[PDB]
Amino acid sequence: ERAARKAANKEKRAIILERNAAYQKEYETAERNIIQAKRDAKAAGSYYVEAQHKLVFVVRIKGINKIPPKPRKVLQLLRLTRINSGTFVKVTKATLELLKLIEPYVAYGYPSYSTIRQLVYKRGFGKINKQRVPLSDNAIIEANLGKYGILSIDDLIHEIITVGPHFKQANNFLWPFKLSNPSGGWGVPRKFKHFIQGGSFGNREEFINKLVKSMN
Amino acid sequence: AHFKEYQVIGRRLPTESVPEPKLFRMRIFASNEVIAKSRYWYFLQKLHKVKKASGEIVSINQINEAHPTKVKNFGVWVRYDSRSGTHNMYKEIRDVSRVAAVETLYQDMAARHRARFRSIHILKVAEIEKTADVKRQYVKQFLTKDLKFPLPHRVQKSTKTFSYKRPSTFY
Amino acid sequence: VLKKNPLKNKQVLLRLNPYAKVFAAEKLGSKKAEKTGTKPAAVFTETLKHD
Amino acid sequence: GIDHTSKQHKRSGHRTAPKSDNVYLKLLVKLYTFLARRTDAPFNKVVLKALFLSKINRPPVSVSRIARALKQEGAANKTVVVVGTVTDDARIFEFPKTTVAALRFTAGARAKIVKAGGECITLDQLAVRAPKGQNTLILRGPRN
Amino acid sequence: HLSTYLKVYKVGDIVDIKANGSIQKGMPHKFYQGKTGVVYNVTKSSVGVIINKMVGNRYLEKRLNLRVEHIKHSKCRQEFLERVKANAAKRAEAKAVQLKRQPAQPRESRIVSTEGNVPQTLAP
RNA sequence: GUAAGAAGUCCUUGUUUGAACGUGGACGAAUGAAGCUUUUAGUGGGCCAUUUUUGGUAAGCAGAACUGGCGAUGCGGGAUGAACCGAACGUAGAGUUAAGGUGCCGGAAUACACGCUCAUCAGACACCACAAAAGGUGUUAG
RNA sequence: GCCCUGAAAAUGGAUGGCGCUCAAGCGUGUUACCUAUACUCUACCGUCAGGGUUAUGCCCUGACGAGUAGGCAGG
Repeated sequence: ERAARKAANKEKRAIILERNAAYQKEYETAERNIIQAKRDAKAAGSYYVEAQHKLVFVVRIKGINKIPPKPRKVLQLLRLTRINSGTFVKVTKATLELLKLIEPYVAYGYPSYSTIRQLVYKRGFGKINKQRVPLSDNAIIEANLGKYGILSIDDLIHEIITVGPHFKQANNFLWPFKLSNPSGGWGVPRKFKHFIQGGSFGNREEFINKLVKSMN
Repeated sequence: AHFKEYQVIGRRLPTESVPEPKLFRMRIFASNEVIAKSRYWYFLQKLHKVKKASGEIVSINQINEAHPTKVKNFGVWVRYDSRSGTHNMYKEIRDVSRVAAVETLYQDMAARHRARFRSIHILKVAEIEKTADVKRQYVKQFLTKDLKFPLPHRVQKSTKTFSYKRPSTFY
Repeated sequence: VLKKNPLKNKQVLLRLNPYAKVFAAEKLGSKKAEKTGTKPAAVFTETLKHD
Repeated sequence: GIDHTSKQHKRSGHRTAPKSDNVYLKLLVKLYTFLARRTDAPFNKVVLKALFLSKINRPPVSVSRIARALKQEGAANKTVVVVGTVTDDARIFEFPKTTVAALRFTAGARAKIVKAGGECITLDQLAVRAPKGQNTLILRGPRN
Repeated sequence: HLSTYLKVYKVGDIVDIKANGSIQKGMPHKFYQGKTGVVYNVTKSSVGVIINKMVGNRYLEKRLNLRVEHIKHSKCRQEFLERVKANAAKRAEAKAVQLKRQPAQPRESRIVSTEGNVPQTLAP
């Protein structure tokens, strides 16, 4: 009976390793092909534009006092209930209007696979009816989101970054990330201006990786 | 911060009726691509009828100086909508790069006029190839033959609190 | 009872993501790229440098 | 701070135990807590919820109401159940030979049932007869 | 406008109330203007219309009679019915998908050419 | 204001040239997470701030409409302060920060860089908020 | 742009004080640093919820903790 348990474990483990190798191949060939497309446009004298980002990561920057009701409600909706809490969101028009509303109180941007992996590994906590369960094992994900074929934490990272059919379900399973304040600091002396005016909030589009890597 | 020069191009978004629109280009001085693109749209809204939602950027690129060790005499056009209708300024800066010229220009404007980044507009930075096109006297000062000058007051930075020497500022 | 973190503790890292072993063997992050020589266009370098 | 949304530290109500001090009733709820926890039958959870109720919310149920329930189709031989109290009724003259289980019977109601032929039973005996509530018919009295 | 009389209105249809000034008879309902209600019964001279009017914080139901001159067919459900029929067709094709709606997505990668359109540099 | 579906769509013929009911067959934007009574405390024309708008004149200002806060509220900063900035509280430890700051008082660079300024009581947050409209052979850049 | 004047009385007096003049002042930029009952991690107390178990108890898990008038509960 224990041999049967170990056999099932070994089967699922081999499945995980082939899936993860496939995902690595996918990511490397995708980025390499984008690079070669840019180079081909340059050689032909044409210009190549990359696809607009579809995922963004958002971090709360302002406390709870003296927040107006509409951004307060929007932050409730996006589960940014406290300072430095954070979530992934899929960007469409409907979400861009929300981000426009909550720009003064959040810093958001376009995240990297490295920071997504680091977040989901170090601060990755899941919801099992409730409760913010730490992940700690691929079984906890294969139970809940095996309905959607996500048998592993890396499969979950893939469904997140490659925004998939079940991004909503995976992200809602993911508890809002609890982050610290950055170790190097925020840089700027005053936070509550835009990123452009020597502040911190608003969209910065690539340095959110640096910021969340300092904060995590 | 320490500025950089960025090439930017904008496409304003195609339609039926109008495929392949006219690709307006600009040169920007800025710390990073975000600020560069914001400034691009800021100038493009003034020049033409475009919008960040109504348009798109094609190719952000960097421009490095072709000879960043050759010393040069730059002439800069500047304007700033103050206090009257807008009025222009010509300044001359002896430096190695357009980036350094623009940085020291912004600092000099902030010092001598209390005029700010938000207030300032860069029209054209241009190297002056030939001498005798240099107009300003403070740049003419430094083009003379076999120029020499001393530094008569030397004051030495001291790492300690106390000294046993009655120090000297010589050269 | 205690949360142990991957990115340290290779044992709990390998509990998850068993691809990490061959990842570190082939090293797959110091990986070299196939070389090419696709030169750019005269129009490109022109419109970059000026006018 | 957290900026709460759900009025933290809610009590949920729902009467986890009875206000009574009857030790026998406490034996009954101690039994039905085990049954409702281990059986998976819903009948036992219903009975356990009903045991916590008050006198105002446990109205009496009449012999005539029981006879109405037994006049239903395919429901004559079911073991009828009233968690509360069962009263007599001199308005009905003919009564079935049914089985019935309840906490408290009145003397006249017990006599009527025994006379018709049936038996009067307690909830623990109902448990050792029909744990999951198989072939049972629960009744409740008019609240208002 | 005679086309406001060759207009069948069956029980179930949805109509907006927009009363025109040109007919003094049956000018209804000062604030029932640009408000939509389905028709419950019809007589001559007449059409029924029901509206959910809110008082306090509950929607009560007000039924009413109106002349045909003021009411108008609603184009409220045009895209709804079009999408339902297209969904039936797409479900048939699947049986042989994302028939659901989706907001505006981020535009994908592409290539911009320079054949006669060289980029035009300029300044303030 | 209304709508964004299984209380919805599509085949099946008895009752005013046809309508309604009825018979049976095939199948939907995003994000986030209950309802019903019963009953009674205290408060029920008080103070501050922002922005919308009507009327305003020596100047101020008076009326209404939201919103936020104090009242009930401690903590860090502003030398001190009910309503300013940050941030809301269980008891402890380690780390990182906010706002504000780093000559000494006072924990932290008498740090780096570019300029300007000498005031016979300079200045050390401003506000074409007041003195107010200018004057000056003081200085710098246009 | 900075500087002087651009009127204001009357106990002795305050950029908070000392005092500061290529500043310890004005403007701007680049870093490092100090630091809260705030954020992160851990333990402990209590409450709440969810589970398990022949015992208004025992065990597991998690999220939370401001407070006047005033209300409820345990002592």
